[PDB]
Amino acid sequence: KDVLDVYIKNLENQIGNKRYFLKQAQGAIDEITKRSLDTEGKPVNSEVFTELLRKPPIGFSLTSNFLSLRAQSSSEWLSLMNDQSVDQKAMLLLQNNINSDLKELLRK
Amino acid sequence: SSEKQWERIQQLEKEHVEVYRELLITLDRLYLIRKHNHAVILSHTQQRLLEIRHQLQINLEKTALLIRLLEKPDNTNVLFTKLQNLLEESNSLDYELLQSLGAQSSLHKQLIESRAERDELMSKLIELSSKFPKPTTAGKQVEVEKENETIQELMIALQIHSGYTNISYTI
Amino acid sequence: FPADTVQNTIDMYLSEIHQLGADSTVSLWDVTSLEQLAQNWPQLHIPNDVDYMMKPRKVMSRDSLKHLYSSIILIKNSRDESSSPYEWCIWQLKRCFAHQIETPQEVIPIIISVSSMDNKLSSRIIQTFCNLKYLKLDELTLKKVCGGILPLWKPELISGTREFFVKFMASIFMWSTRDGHDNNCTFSETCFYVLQMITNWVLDDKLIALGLTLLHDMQSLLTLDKIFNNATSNRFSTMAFISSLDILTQLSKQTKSDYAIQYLIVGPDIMNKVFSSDDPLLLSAACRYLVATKNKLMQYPSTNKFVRMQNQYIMDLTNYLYRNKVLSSKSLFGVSPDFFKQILENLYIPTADFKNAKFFTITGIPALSYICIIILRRLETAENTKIKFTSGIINEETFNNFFRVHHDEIGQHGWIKGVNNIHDLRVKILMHLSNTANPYRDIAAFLFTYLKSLSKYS
Amino acid sequence: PYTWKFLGISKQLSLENGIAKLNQLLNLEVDLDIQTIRVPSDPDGGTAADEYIRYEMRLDISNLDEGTYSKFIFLGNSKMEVPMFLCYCGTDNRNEVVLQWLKAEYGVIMWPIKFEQKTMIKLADASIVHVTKENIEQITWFSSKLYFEPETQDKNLRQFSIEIPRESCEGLALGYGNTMHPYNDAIVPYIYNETGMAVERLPLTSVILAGHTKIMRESIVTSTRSLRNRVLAVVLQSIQF
Amino acid sequence: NDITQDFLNLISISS
Repeated sequence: KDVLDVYIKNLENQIGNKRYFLKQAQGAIDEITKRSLDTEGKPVNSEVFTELLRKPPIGFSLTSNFLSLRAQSSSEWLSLMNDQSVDQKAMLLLQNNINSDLKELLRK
Repeated sequence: SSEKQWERIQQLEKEHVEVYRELLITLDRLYLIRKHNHAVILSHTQQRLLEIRHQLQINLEKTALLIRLLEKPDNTNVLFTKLQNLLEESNSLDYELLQSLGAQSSLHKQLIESRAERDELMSKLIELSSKFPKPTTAGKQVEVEKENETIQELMIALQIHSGYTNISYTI
Repeated sequence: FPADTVQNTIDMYLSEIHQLGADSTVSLWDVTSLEQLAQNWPQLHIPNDVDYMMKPRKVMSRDSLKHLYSSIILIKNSRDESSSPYEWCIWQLKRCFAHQIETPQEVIPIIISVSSMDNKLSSRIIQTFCNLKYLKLDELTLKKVCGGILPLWKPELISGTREFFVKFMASIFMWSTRDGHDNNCTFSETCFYVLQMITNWVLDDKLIALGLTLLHDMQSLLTLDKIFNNATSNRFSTMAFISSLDILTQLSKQTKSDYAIQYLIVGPDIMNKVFSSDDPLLLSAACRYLVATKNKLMQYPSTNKFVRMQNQYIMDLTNYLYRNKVLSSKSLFGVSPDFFKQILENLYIPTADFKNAKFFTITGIPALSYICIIILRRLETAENTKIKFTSGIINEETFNNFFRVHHDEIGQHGWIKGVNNIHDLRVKILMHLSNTANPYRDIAAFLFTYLKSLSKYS
Repeated sequence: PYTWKFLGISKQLSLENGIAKLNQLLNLEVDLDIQTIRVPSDPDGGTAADEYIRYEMRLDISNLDEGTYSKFIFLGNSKMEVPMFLCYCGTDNRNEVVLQWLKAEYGVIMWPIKFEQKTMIKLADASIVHVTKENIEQITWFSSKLYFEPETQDKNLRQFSIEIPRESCEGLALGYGNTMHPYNDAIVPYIYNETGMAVERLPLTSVILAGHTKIMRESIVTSTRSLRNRVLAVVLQSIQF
Repeated sequence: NDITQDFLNLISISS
């Protein structure tokens, strides 16, 4: 339990770190948008966007949920998918029976 | 047992990545609005390039800790041992999806050719029915039919109750 | 009285015993055979009792004739708005959405089967029921219903059809995001259904630009991050898109019909997006699309933008996967390499001696990295190596570390003999991918065509 | 003793056009009354779309019992998406014969009707209310008896009832103040407050107004020979979607 | 044609 206990404690501390980061971040958003006293918006410059395009347990969380969400959602897709195939095929064979029956009616 | 805490993390990791992504989404345009005090109008394609970069950041970070755990597959972290199965399933499941995705197109093509056949049949039937003669006092005939019913049923009863040696369709 | 059907034949005979308490013209109900219907054709008239026909052994079973009553009515009466099957199917369907019907799952199978035909009826259901309002009333019936009909539907009017669909499709997308529930994947299933329909719209010589534009208009939605996040990657978005991407591969192979160069290349905003993700099937689809795009590539001059962007994909894709010289590139998927060195700061790696080269290979590309572990395990097993790759994830330093201790006897035998350097191991990892066995074979096969050495090894 | 069963009609048939072929089909001549009524005359209920058209048809060879007395009621309105429904009483099978004629004649398709718990409460509210000759509403109180029948594990709770005599109903209605639909307005909130029980959510089976009527899942049972108009209006408004 | 992309971009703006 200790390895999971210590890891839950570290990840809860990191979650709290991220909560404070988000709170102070949105506070900064609010204050710098208050500096944006106008409702208008500054065209985000390509050069400024370029230099943002030049400067930048966490991964285990990222691996774990990208993979687990890859797990059931896939099985749900094929299962819902294959469920559609089996009954639409049943329609198709009933469809072909009526067509085959009606085909001889046409000859009749 | 340890499974309780394992599942606590299985949900807290969803929380962690959700929040890390919104933290990136705040950080990038906080830096942009730091460059210009009111840079809030980043464009759709600009936003999409930012999204692409963040997706590449997912790539790099999950690669980073996959390297951390698998570069020395030492199995000391019990979580790594679970990540092994969690990785195995993700690539084991793929083939069935690929094959069914391929096969349904052929099945729907069968449906389409059946529908085209059927449309041809309906066109022919409509033409022939339009070319046909139209569809067309029976008081005596129905009375004759009532006489038929009475005769046939009355003997169907009496012959049975007379022990008749060859019961037959009286018509 | 067939043997295999005795249980069914006995059951229906049992059911007939259990269920009891457990003029000149002829009526359609009175007839007993197709031949009799044929003979009394000008004497037959249809009773005006709609409900009886539409819903439910040597002696005749009129259920067999009831299979044809609907078609007969649509032929005797010229199938039109006054045709009685049109009203009943609409009526019960309205009751189904109202939940007033006792058992919608009992009625709907008749509705979807019948409404799959009679295109004008199929349109009427679509116009009346393919809207946001009926999505509010019942999503399950609508998705079950519309998915049943719309793959076989044909629009008699090209104009306004895509706009009607795009407006509707955007609403259901917002409906899923308004819920915020990934289990509200109705957008994804609807995407698969309409793209199955779009196959017919592109099989038609006309209304084919209609299918292409709708295909690309939808494909923008699937690739939005909130529906397909590389962290919160719900699969439904991926299979829906690779299906839509698949349609273009058939469309490219059926290029006997010409097309406008716009809406043939999926475009950079889509491809840098899928490259930024790492689902190997999605990567398999991407190259599988580009080999199909390759089949159309030589038909255009090299100095066309649409040819120039797709030359950038393969160059970056080859560099990202095999060439490994990414830092010298102007950008990786539109992102400058100066990140990559900086991103690996505050990014702890066991062997930091090689921080960079790990990410520039399929053996370290995250989903493909674990694949490469599986690839090498089979390669070692097929080779019957007594020496084994000590590390899990494969890379240059994991490769070289355990040979230097085995080097004096690696020269003779003990490990894969088709390899003497890391590039060869990456190659031999692809050599298994160069055959029909793998579902991911296309990533190696597609990129053999450009890397000359890899082509020779293939 | 007077039970009832209700069916829906998918088209606004003009029954008077076809009376003769029914008469020869039934081997008798049936009456047909016509009434244009304005049932929801209260202001919050409305002053428009009240123009329901009511038909009284009877199969009375005699009137010695419900089966012989069995009388049909059609009530419809053109603004109504499904325009008309049907009512009948008794065990007489001639009802089936006339229903068959309707469906075969007008090409109309018909189905039976059900009630919700809230529908039942509204119908019970409609049952007590009476209007004087001066066009003024009035209320007659009866000892209400709610009767439920839930499904629970191991039959832990099979059934339970809430009986409310006349005095308690009147007192609750007066405490709520001057109102027109006391069962929904006052009684049920009082029950919920005293017990935390949501009568609307609970599996109601019957609402019995002693000596006046019994309201049930599939039928209405009535002390009087006939149903007052608000009952039929509530039914029609319940038919819809 | 482009109005579809504009509406799609509006949805993108809403994301």
